[PDB]
Amino acid sequence: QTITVWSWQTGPELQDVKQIAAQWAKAHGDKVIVVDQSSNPKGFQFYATAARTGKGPDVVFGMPHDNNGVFAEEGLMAPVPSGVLNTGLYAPNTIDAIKVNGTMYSVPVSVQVAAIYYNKKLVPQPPQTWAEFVKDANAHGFMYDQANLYFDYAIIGGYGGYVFKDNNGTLDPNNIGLDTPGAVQAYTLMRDMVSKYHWMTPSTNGSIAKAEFLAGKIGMYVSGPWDTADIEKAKIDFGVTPWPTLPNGKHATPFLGVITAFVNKESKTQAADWSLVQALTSAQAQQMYFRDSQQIPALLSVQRSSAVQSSPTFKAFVEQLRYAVPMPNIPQMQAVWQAMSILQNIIAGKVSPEQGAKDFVQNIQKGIMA
Ligand SMILES: OC[C@H]1O[C@H](O[C@H]2[C@H](O)[C@@H](O)[C@@H](O[C@H]3[C@H](O)[C@@H](O)[C@@H](O)O[C@@H]3CO)O[C@@H]2CO)[C@H](O)[C@@H](O)[C@@H]1O
Repeated sequence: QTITVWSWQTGPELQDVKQIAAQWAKAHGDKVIVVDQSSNPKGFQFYATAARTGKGPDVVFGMPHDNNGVFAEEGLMAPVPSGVLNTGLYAPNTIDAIKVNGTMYSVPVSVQVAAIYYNKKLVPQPPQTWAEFVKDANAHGFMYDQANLYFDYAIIGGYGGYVFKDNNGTLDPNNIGLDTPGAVQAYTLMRDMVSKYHWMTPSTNGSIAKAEFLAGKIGMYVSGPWDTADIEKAKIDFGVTPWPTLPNGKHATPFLGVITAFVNKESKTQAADWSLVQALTSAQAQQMYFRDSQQIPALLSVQRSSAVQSSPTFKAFVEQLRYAVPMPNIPQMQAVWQAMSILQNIIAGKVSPEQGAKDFVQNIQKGIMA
């Protein structure tokens, strides 16, 4: 009798999802319960853990697109019905992000590109070049989730590295670019931010950086709209700006992430499920999510709205979009996330950038047991 939605988005966006769900239930009669999985210890892949034993939700809301390759390969996702998605209403990369083996398996709700969040009280105007960045980082501090590939990939790609080679829109899982000479240069810079610039210590991570930023102790840190609520609560007069150009004069290449919503193949109420997904991902819903969290809408028409076009978050997004690399969504991407722990070793100076890079790729190539 009840439709269960698992949401990986929390805070104000979760409140909006609950509101929309309640309105939907009011018209349809079907009861709806929205569960917050954002802090679940098993992470995003918890959907697979649950669905593999037939204990998953009816609908999933707020799932980063890279995770869906696993879910789709295992047959845990209902293909999107014909006509539900109008590809012309999104940027090309946005729709490609929700396709697995050429089939659309989820609906785009938001698009994300990590950026530098800065404290205007400490840094009035944001740095754009590495030189300017060093000056501001030295003067007021800089920290981020340095050992997390999702964020530090911006540096890797900036030096020519890549995860899986993209050719003709298709990714080659065997052609990895995380150990190229360019990637090694990037890892060297990551280590340098600790050993040379002293902006961070080997223990610095995302949690610590966020805490320091909310306390007004550092002027810059790398984040996204998921922190909007907490930043405003801390009363930080924050700004958003693109990653600065790197020491090699090139632009950093942060990942492009697409937040998606989808239906469990095992759900007994597929038609109702897609109707609920439509309500949770409509232009109106996206307008709400933006107003309350600054999450950039996946729909181009909402991106072109006055509220979005005038925002600092969108300005940074549009400035980085051309350099953003969509996260791979093939199953092998999980092997990459699972082997990135070696980045910490490089940043701590326990292993050289060259050796660490080599082992990183070798570990990825071991793959994941089916
Ligand atoms: O680190 C490995 C991890 O990288 C990618 O995850 C990023 C998310 O795509 C991105 O949205 C953001 O996650 C935030 C949630 O969306 C938000 O609701 C709330 O829970 O805070 C999160 C920040 O901790 O950042 C993560 C990276 O930390 C990739 O999509 C994952 O599959 C992968 O495991």
